[PDB]
Amino acid sequence: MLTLIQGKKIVNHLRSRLAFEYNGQLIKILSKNIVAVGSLRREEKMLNDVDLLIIVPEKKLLKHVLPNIRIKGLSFSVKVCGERKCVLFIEWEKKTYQLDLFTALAEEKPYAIFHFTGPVSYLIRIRAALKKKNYKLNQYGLFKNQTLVPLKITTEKELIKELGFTYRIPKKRL
Ligand SMILES: Nc1nc2c(ncn2[C@H]2C[C@H](O)[C@@H](COP(=O)(O)OP(=O)(O)OP(=O)(O)O)O2)c(=O)[nH]1
Repeated sequence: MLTLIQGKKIVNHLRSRLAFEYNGQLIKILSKNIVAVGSLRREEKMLNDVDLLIIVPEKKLLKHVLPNIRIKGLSFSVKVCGERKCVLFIEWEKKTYQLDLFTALAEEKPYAIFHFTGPVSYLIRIRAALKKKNYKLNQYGLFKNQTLVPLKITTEKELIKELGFTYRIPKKRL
């Protein structure tokens, strides 16, 4: 559906034109809080939908995006996915596209990004490996023998290094 260029230009527009309403007050939202994730990050020729990870330093402000969310001069629709995932649709220039958005906290920054960074297969492999190491990775933190422990990283590299693994390129899978 979307191409590398399309994704780049639409995301750029999307991020600089996003605004949500909280308590009747309009709060504009840029890429400062939202990071484009998908094949776009993997540097792919063509992808289906553009996904956007919205990382907020406050649980409140994060949930404040839900009451009202809009775009400047654009056609959209609001859908939900699972328990923490969200799905939106956007149309412009007589064209229609799919926009997936996930709500995450500033602490769930490295984890979320690592997840959308390359292929799910790699993640599953890591999750299974940690399971053998008696560790459990989750969107909220790392579980050491049922004991939840927070993260001391912010980078994917730092995350893999902290987890005890190596970082490979998603472009060539795993
Ligand atoms: N597609 C999708 N992605 C999710 C989900 N949960 C985590 N992710 C992971 C799976 C993929 O490895 C990675 C990329 O997800 P995206 O939703 O951003 O879409 P992307 O553009 O990468 O794939 P696409 O071109 O939209 O089909 O994110 C999910 O339930 N569905």
